[PDB]
Amino acid sequence: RVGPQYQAVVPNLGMLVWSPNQNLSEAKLDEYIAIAKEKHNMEQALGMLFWHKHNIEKSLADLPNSIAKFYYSWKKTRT
Amino acid sequence: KKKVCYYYDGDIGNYYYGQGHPMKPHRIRMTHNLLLNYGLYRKMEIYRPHKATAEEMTKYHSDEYIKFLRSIRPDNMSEYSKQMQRFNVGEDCPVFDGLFEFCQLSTGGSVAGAVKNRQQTDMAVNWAGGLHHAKKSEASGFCYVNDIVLAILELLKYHQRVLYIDIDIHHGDGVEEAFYTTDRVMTVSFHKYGEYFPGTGDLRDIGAGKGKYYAVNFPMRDGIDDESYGQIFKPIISKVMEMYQPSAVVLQCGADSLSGDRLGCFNLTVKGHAKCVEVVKTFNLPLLMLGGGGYTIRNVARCWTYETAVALDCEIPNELPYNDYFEYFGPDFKLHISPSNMTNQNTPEYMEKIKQRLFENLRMLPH
Amino acid sequence: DENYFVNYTFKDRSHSGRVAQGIMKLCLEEELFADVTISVEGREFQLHRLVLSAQSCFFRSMFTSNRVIVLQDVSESVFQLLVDYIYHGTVKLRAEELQEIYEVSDMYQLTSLFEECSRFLARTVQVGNCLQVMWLADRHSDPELYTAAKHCAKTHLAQLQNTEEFLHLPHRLLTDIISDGVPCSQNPTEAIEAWINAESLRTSLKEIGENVHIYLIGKEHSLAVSLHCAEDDSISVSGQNSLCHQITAACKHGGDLYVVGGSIPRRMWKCNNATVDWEWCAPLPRDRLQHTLVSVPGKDAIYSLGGKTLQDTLSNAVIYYRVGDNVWTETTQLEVAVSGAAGANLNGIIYLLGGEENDLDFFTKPSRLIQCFDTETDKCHVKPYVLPFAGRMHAAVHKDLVFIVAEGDSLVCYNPLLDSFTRLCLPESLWKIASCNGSIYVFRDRYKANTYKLDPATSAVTVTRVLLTNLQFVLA
Amino acid sequence: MDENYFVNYTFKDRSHSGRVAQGIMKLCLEEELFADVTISVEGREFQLHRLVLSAQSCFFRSMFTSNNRVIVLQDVSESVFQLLVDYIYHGTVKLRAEELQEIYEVSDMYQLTSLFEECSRFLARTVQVGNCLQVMWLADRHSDPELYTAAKHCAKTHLAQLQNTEEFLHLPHRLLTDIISDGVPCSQNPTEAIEAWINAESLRTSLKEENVHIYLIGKESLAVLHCAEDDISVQNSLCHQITAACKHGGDLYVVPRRMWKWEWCAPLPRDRLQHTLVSVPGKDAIYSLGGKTLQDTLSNAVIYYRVGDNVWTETTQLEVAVSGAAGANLNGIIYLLGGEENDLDFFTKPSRLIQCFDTETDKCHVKPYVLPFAGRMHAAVHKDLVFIVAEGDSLVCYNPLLDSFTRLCLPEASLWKIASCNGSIYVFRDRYKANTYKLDPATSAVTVTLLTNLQFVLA
Ligand SMILES: Cn1nnc(-c2ccc3c(c2)[nH]c2nc(Cc4ccccc4)nc(N[C@H]4CC[C@H](N)CC4)c23)n1
Ligand SMILES: [Zn+2]
Repeated sequence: RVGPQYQAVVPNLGMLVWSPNQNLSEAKLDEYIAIAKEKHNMEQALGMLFWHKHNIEKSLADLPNSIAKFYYSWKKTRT
Repeated sequence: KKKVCYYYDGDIGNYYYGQGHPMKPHRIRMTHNLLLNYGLYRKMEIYRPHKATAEEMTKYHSDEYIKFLRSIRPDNMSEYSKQMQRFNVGEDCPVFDGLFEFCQLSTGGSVAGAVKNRQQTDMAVNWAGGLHHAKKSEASGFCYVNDIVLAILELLKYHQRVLYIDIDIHHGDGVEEAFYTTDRVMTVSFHKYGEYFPGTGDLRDIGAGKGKYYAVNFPMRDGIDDESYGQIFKPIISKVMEMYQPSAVVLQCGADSLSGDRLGCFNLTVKGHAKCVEVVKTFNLPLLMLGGGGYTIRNVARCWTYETAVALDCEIPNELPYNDYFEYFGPDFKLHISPSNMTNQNTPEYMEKIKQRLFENLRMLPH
Repeated sequence: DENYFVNYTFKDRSHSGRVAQGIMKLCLEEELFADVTISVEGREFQLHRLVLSAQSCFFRSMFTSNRVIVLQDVSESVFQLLVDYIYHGTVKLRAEELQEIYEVSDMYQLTSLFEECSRFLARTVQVGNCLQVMWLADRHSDPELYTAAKHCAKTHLAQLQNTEEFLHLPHRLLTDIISDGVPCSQNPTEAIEAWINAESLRTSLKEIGENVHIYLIGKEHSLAVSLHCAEDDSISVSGQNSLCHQITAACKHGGDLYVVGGSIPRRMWKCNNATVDWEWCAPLPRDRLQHTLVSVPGKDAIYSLGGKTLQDTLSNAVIYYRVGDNVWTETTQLEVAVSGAAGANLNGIIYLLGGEENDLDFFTKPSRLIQCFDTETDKCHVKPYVLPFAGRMHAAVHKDLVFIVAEGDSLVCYNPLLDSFTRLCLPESLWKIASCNGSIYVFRDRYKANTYKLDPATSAVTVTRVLLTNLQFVLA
Repeated sequence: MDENYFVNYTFKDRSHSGRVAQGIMKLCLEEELFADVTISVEGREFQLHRLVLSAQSCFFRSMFTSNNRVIVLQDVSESVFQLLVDYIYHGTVKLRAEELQEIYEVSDMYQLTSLFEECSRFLARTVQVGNCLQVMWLADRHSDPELYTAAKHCAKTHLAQLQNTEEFLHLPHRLLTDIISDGVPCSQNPTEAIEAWINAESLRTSLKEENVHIYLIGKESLAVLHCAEDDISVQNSLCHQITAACKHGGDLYVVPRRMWKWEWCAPLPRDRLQHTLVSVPGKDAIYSLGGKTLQDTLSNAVIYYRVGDNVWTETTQLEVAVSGAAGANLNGIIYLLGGEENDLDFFTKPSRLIQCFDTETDKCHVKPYVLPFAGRMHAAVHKDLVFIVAEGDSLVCYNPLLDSFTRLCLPEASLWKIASCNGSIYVFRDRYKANTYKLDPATSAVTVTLLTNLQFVLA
């Protein structure tokens, strides 16, 4: 169909959850993530590190500080 | 060397389409989960999409349709009885809780990726979107809001020429119909034709009016292998780029083309599928990657993760990482998949004739 | 044929017919040029050497080897009808004298009447005379009749064990009967033990095992009940599996039930009747509905034919699915597109009947055409003749023929080889039919008597007796 | 019916006719048995069979019943009788122009209607002006309306040279009246031929009396022939594009829905290109078949065109859609040859198929036989058969009654353009650069007899 109304009429406000850190080393970041997981998820640790302006030491110091997953868990268990 | 911006909402896989519906949104989360366990998430910029407003979303769709989508609820369905029979909602597009919220979440990432047109990034990967069937008058297929059209329109604000490459098995008639008349957007779709779901894309149809020799459609038959797919895709995309010179390319990577798909008749591997991304990344142009048709979640997650990895220009081992969804993965537990031996009806003469016809059509494009 | 205007060869297509019409109108209407007198049981007949030699190779040898030829084995009536068949080409076979005409045609090397009589014997084989017809086929070395009789023996040995002829049977025939089939439900061990009153039979006895042969998909939470025709003219129930989906097309291949349906119907499910765990098959690669599914055990395939598209356009597409390879592959397209046409498999040939043919004025008229597709050569063609009724109908292959039941109480018995029908009236709504064991079962569309058991002989229908309000599919 | 296949039914053997025919063919000529009769013809002895001889011929049956020894005929040649016996037994005989009148007379005397009509058609297709009167007398003596009409047509169109031929002078008035009944053209001077006679008033009264029969559309546009004298003579221009054209009794109709004759006619009810057009006079209508739709898709529609009433009427659709085929008209049956057929569901391929359309019963069918060469072809109906030519310089002849083709060589000299005139066949070449040729089908000899382009030729 030609769709004269259907045809398009031709003429960021985004929350940065995580960003890469050039200064931080990949091995250091992996070790920090593993330590956080052992002591206190990977996404949560990455967000905590990002909130600290990419400070591994500060993040480690502050580390101890119908409806919407639940349905998919039952399917995974049944598998 | 390329700034990759990844868009994904945490609570986007909680929009189940009801029992028995092939469209599983949670597959997107699955992909994200793998991106967390493979380790590529650190290298990519992760953003949180914002719910697009109805006024911003209705830039393409009619106001009445947007109001209908907003007002539709599973409980308030008896009153909305004559509205569902004219908007193709209820049978092909099931009504589930938070439909408008899911539409906003899908549209937000696609719009934000296109917005960041600002020359602030190089690649924008949003697996939440990719809906290419929502027509202006009413919804179609499994889509409700055509976020691809909105993203293309947003890109049209700054960029002059926009190329939309679709590799999903379905034709994506919505995108072609949206930009059928206008010559600002050139859409090239490699789809399956012949008593299939779209039934619209064909070699004999091109954009009407000023869109002549723009809407390039490539009919295919079932069981096309990866080697022929690449040997067809590369020359036609090279000719299109040489003759059209798009400012930006909106690459949509549907997951139906993979082998073993529930609603797909093609026979392709992960490399055969995501070699088009490798080919298009060599043109050194701003690029947008979107999701789309995917119904084999195990294969969809692997394909999307491999596509994101090749967008990052990195390499990952075939051994899948021990993710939360590692349970229902295949007994090999490997990333790549071996194509199943299926007869290929795409004879070389047929593909050669179609390629020659499309080259002749592109030769008539003004330059 | 170098030049039509100078010299060329002329071929008359009707010549073969012209000679054919010149014999019956002469050698029978007004007996002339009669050179031979043949007497059978003191009955003289005036026959010509040329026609008999041309038709039969047995009389030609006698002629070339003579006042009157005298025969003893052939009676007067059988000889008269055989002579009428030889001179005219048409004869009315009767079951009362079928054995005599069969053996005479076998002796006289008349292959055309020998093959037809062999198929007649294989069509009307019953448990009462299965052993006798098996022995007759063994004497005359008839493969098809012998294997049909062996099938009947292996499927009814349970009652044949006390038929007074099983005991007085040669060891070779017993070994051949026990070679295959003979499900354990018939208790072959007792029959083998009683046969002696003994090593080859014991070491060669394969038990196939009884399997469900009737499936009823109904109740619209749709239910898929199973039936097992056992005892004598009785039906039992041995399964109430429910897929809890919307099945829109199904086909029975072997002892497994394959169904297609659900929301956005493209998937496929399989039930082996031994468990409630459905197996997943390759999804249908086409978006079609009202497409017929036919199971071909000879190629071990499932053919989906016809069906409408999402654009309200008929599709003449044929796709076969391999049971082993689990792959769908396209094949030769149909001559004319149909939707809802009844599909029946017969010795590897698929017959599509009726449906909804595309009318000239963009409509779907009720079709009556018969189109046959040959699986071996992958070719299809439309039969010149048409069915008496047009519309939706259910077709079931029994023996060597097809029973078709349409709207109303009409029941034809179309035979593909003879290109002829046979009208039959059901007792006084679209009925459905199935072929279980060696009889025909008829189920009404809606019941609130429901099952009628009938056989083609004597056109006798008897009421026979889980309950399903709706019966949308029946598979045999 | 009322016959249960499991109880009682009648079996019909469709191979009985073939069986008996093969038995007669094999057990009589290859090995002679049960002859029981001898036939003497000019000393030659034949061991025939009374049953076979009297089967398809009542002449022998009429005399065999009405009174066994040797029988001698009166006027039958040995070779003629041998070939007659072969035709009676084998069913396939090789007809030759040498013994053509004798076999025709014998088959007329004998009871062989198929051979009689075959010889009648043979005489009709081989009639010449020199021996036209002999064929006319032969047809008049026997019962053969078709040969009589063919001889009348041959004599009427060549009555100019029949004024003094030593046969027209001695021709009886009974045949002369029938010959002059037809519309002999005034260009042949019928008055002088009638006045020649033997050297009355009713014969002079029954003297009802040339028109252009060849039209060439070329130059991309000019539409220009009259075959006169012995073995052509000549400029209307329309300057209009033409996708199809036809000739209906000297009316050059040219076709998109515009119609011209330069007289406007009723518009086409459908827009098609490269559609075959024929002028079947049996139903007095012009038929359009095949073609390509405006949407670059092959068409499958057929529409009538009555000359008396310009009402284009639809009819039954063709089984197979073709475009650019060759259309031939023969006794009310339309033959579509070759063309462009659908391939790969998206393109067109050369096709060599025969589409037979019965206008009287409004039916369509496809013949199993295929043309020797596919592609674009041009066909012309000379005399109860169709000559087809195309690029390659290899002419073919197809007789619809028989299941056979005949190849013929052509000068190498561009797609050819064949015609069909009353005199002989004319073949043209698209590239002028060759020129007009005339070929005799019997001798296969072509002799030579301005538009740069020749896109359409109509005869
Ligand atoms: C991107 N994408 N992925 N999957 C699909 C998709 C979406 C929908 C369908 C589909 C595939 N296959 C289908 N087959 C049938 C069966 C059928 C065939 C021929 C004639 C009649 C029925 N009906 C379908 N829907 C109807 C549409 C009209 C409405 N009134 C009721 C539901 C669909 N799109
Ligand atoms: Zn899709």
